[PDB]
Amino acid sequence: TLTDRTYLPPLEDCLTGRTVILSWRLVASALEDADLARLTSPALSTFLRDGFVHELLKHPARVFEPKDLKQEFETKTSSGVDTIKKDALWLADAVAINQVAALRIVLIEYQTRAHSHLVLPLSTQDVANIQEAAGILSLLNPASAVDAETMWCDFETEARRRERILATYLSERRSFTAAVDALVTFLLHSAPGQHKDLDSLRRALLKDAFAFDEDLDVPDRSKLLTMAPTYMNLVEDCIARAQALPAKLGESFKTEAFELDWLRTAITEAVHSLSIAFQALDLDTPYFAPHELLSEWFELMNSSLFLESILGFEVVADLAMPARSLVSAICLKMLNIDRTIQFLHDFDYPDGEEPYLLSSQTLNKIHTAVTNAVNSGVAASLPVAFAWSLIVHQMHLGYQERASPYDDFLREQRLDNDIAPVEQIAMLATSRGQVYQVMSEMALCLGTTHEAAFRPAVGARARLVFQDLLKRAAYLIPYQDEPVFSLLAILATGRQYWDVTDALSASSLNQVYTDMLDDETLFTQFTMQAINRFPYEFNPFSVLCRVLAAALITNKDKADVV
Amino acid sequence: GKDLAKMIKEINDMSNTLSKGSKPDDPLTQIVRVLNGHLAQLQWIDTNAAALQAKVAAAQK
Amino acid sequence: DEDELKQKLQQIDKTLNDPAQGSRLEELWSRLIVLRGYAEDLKDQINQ
Amino acid sequence: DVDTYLSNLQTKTTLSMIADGLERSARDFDAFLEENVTLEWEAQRKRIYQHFG
Amino acid sequence: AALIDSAACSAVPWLGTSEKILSRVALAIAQAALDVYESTTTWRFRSELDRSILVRDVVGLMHKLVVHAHTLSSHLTSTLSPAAAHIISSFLTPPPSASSLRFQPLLGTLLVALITPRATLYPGQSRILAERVTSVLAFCTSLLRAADFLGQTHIPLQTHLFQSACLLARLPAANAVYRAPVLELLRALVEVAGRAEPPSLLGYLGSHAARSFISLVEGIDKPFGRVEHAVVTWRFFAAVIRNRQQWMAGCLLTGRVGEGSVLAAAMERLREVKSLDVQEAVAVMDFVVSAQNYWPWTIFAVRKEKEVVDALRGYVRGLKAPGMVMKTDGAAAAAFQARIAAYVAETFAMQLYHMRQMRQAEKFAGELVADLDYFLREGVMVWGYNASLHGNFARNFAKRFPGVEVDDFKRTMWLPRELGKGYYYALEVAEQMLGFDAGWGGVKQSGFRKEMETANLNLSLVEAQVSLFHAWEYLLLELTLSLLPKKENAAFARQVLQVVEQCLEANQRSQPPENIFVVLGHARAGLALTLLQRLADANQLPRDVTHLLALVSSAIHAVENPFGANDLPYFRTLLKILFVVLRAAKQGVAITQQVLTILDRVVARCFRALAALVHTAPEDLALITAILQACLSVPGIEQCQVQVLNIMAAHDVFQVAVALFS
Repeated sequence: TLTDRTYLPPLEDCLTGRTVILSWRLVASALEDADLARLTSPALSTFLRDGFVHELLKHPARVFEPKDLKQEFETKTSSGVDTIKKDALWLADAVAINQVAALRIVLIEYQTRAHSHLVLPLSTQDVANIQEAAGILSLLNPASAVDAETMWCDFETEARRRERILATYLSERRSFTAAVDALVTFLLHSAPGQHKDLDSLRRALLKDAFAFDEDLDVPDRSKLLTMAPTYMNLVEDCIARAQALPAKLGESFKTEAFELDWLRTAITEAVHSLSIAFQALDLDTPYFAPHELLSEWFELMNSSLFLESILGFEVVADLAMPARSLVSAICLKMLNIDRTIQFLHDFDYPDGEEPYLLSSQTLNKIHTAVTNAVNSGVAASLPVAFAWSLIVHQMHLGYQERASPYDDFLREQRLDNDIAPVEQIAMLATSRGQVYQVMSEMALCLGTTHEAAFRPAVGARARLVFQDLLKRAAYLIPYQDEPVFSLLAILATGRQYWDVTDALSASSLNQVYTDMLDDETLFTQFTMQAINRFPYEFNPFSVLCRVLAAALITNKDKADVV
Repeated sequence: GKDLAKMIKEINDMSNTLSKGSKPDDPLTQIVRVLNGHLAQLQWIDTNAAALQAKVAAAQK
Repeated sequence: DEDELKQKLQQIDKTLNDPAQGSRLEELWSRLIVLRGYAEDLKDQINQ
Repeated sequence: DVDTYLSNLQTKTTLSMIADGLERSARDFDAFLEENVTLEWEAQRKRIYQHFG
Repeated sequence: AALIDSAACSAVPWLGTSEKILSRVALAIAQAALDVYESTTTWRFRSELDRSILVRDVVGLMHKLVVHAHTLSSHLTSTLSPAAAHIISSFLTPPPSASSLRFQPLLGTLLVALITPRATLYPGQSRILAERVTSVLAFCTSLLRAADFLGQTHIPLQTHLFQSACLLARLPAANAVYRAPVLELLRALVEVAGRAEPPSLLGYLGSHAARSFISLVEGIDKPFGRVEHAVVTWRFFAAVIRNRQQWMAGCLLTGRVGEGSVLAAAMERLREVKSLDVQEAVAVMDFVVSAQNYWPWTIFAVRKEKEVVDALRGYVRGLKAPGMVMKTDGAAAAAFQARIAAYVAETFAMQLYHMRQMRQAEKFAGELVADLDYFLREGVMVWGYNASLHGNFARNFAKRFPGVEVDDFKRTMWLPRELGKGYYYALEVAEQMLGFDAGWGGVKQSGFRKEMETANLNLSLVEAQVSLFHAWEYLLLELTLSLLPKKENAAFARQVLQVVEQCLEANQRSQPPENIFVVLGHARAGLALTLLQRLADANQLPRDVTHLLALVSSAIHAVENPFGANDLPYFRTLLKILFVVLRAAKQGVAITQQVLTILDRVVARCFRALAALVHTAPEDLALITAILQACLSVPGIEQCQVQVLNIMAAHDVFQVAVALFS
């Protein structure tokens, strides 16, 4: 009893305009800006409160999995419809999406023709007016500018219409990904002191989709923890489409601009999937993730070269840098260096989930993937490789004291007698502080400042893996200026003075900060040493005090620490 | 030109209907119209005659 | 002699393709519709 | 009907035409007062005509 | 910016300062900010985000400086007055040599915004660019309002603002957030184009671009349906229609009748006013009136073709609209309901005038007269001013704030006054100006904030009552001519007499202030004057002057006798009113004792005053003569002639009459 009425209203409303379908662009904008009115609007409220949208956002693959919905398509297109149906059929034949999704995208593009036309190059009269205003400032393109008549006559053509439809399809894919990501973010890390309507909507959406009830002493995370593989599997199709464009698509449309747009869309979709996975993982921080999923994920990354094949181009650097940072973040998250070391040193069973530590095959796969990544000569694998090297360095010693399953791994790839490869990898990673520099760059692209690529909460929860890595790595490599500047660039991110506000947020966002005063490893090694090295080493203590005073303004329990 | 003509027509419609709109078949708007015609023609005569008068000054060399 | 032709053409074309000149008509039309409604109302009122 | 309405229409705010009712009233009141004072003079003369007998 | 914000709080920590010092510092800061704004168009930044943040900051500073100067007209805004004045003189009438140096930054910002690609990542840069665009738009709006004020006939910035709107027409396509601010700016440009044909906007926008912008904006926030962006788009549409814009108005009303035009949705919203938010209903009705008064032939035609859905809803709203809504659940909704009723009455009156011009107003008027109950309840009666609480608040504020007065928070008419809690008192600034010391916040949401909000709501209600007064005045004036035949005379006469009595009672009861609202003297007298005029022309009065004349006599006694003062129109209209009243009485004993007061104390005193002043006068003397003539005709005087001989002989009027005759 889950229909697409609210999801895909009747075509008569879309055509007559009596009800504009809530495209994913508007939902993504409303979830990103956190607007109260829009989020509490009746239309969007009914759209999100529907179980159909919940099932769709919990299974995005089904939204574009190739299916045979000819009957539904014919029933919807029956009772300017001929052109709409023709475009929908052409898109469904070109791309593997279903006919319903193609029809919906075509309807959305039809309703959004005004924007697609206004985002086009301006006319000649406009360029003349701009030149008259100007009496630097040369962001025009008069060599290709044309009049409005020839711009409109070319807009109504068939090739241009199909190109605009494909561009709108890619934009709607990106908007759906961003919208579901922001929705998961707002539902998991909801900020306190929000309007009653927002809290009620959050509770309703949770109880309807994942049965996550705050009044229950133990909510049902099952349906929320099952969102990691749902996107880790879709990343496969994302990279497959990135490395190969649709074959059924006409060759005339496969131009340089179209290829670049497709690559950027695939990279954005992969980044959003990785972010959703990281969120679903950090939702359960202390417990381990199912090793059956990490095995396949590490095999995927081994095969794809950590998405370096699609990101190897020089025209996607702005999207590659954040993509590589998020890949490293999710790798360090699923690695759980902190919990892994706790288990290796404590030997007590967590009971939350079985880790990959009991499977030698997963260890072999991870080791060969790290080896291939380091041999390929890629920087994105620097922090992940370093971390893995540390883990192996702790497993070696664990074996020396016992001289059980991990022993199989340690003896399978000839890693028991010699420790040369991991040591050389760590040496190369620490040489010239390349690992620290790349970690600082990732934190900058995964921070809270305006330079960050994601929302403030996203970066706040992403810096946790790097902070834990520095925590467990601090007692191994000695205290030195490079790790300190790295941690400073991580925690502070390089924000300005006016980027400090007393806006109370969720405790989760403040976790990454309070951990400095919660865990003894990050308290007696960085904070105490930073205080002791003053005013001799002024920048670390100064930046630490600055970030602490900026983050603990509302925290009355730690307001007098600075 | 066409649009301008449409405009003028509509203006005429509004003025005529506003001034009188309970007998559009009446002799007033008739006299008005014919009399306007005469005005225009008289203007033409005046202007062109003035032009010819000006043209004679050239021969007065 | 083509230059002279396209010069004239450019001049007249430039004179036509102006914001103000084109705008005046549009402004005029609404400016007329105002009087249209006003007159029709005042007419209906004094339609006795 | 609509044709004649659009033909005899004037480009001007409607709230100004209805306002003319005030002017018209101010111009009618004068004649109305003159009729009052004439029917009054008349009445007076009548009552005098009934006083003499 | 922080220094200017701190100086804005001139109602207070500050040991070692003075007005002159702060004024000089603010002037220097303004000069430095203007120099930075003029020089930023030449620096080469490593990235665009730095220049964007700089432009945002300087624009926000200039906007906060401009708004603070015109938001109030008291001395509180004198510390930053030389600075605001400087910035305005430099951004409204700059020299022709450096005129483009101050405008190129805004053009470059708009260009960078209209050609920035859409990206799901980097939300910081996105929000910074959005705030920069909103600040630039607010600054443009502030400059336009400043130019509109102070009487600026030649605005050289309008030529550049037109070509900036040329880009702002496409800018929203990149981000929906810009849809409201952009429209606001456009509305302010149109307002400056009204009080100043204007430059054709279609020449700058373009046919295709203009049609695309219209098709994008015609749907008022359809996917969400918010109230703020709705009122914004309705005020924008009303302003665009009110001005000389004709191409855009036609394309927005017709839609290329109306099938996808703004009106097709405005009717859909009007047919659900019973449940729609009253706040948006006011803006919708304002748009309807703006489209009717300037483009009636289309709006009225479409409404008559679809009157079956609008007249029924109007009747429903009228019948179930109580008069005294304060006592019931709701205090701020009273002003909104009054404004909605006033707009509905105005629209009904306009359509009735159009129908009368078309000779089709009989049945509609006969059906509408049965819906005037809310008018009879809360129409001409403006006694809901409740001067008691206003005076109490004024005294309480003058006792706690000796330096700052309650009248100091009066708006300078810089921005169109909202019909909310900030109609007269500037609450948006007061919240940050008086919230520094204890007393503004108050326990349990008490103190001066709630009282100021209630006073603003009462003032908005009074304004809505005045609007309804004008609307019902026009409606009844046209109905008196419409309902000339001998039918429905009973209810008609009852309503007219009730209106006259309410007006005469309000003329005696507590009056509103003259500095806030318009003087009512001579504004509501001609209404009853013409009403009684037409009712006498119809000769359908119940000769019930025994009580109606008492209010007129009390008014004439308590008017201070301004026979020849500046209040000459008021005296003349009162004289005409009493003339028509005593004439109606003549058509009808207990009347003579009640009408001898005018013959003894009124006519003689006014005649003596006129004779003494004349040593203007002709018409007043003729009116007094007509009054006496029509008053000596009442039947009750033909027997009390004995009793009146002495009162008429006591003043010796014959001597002064013969003297003036000489």
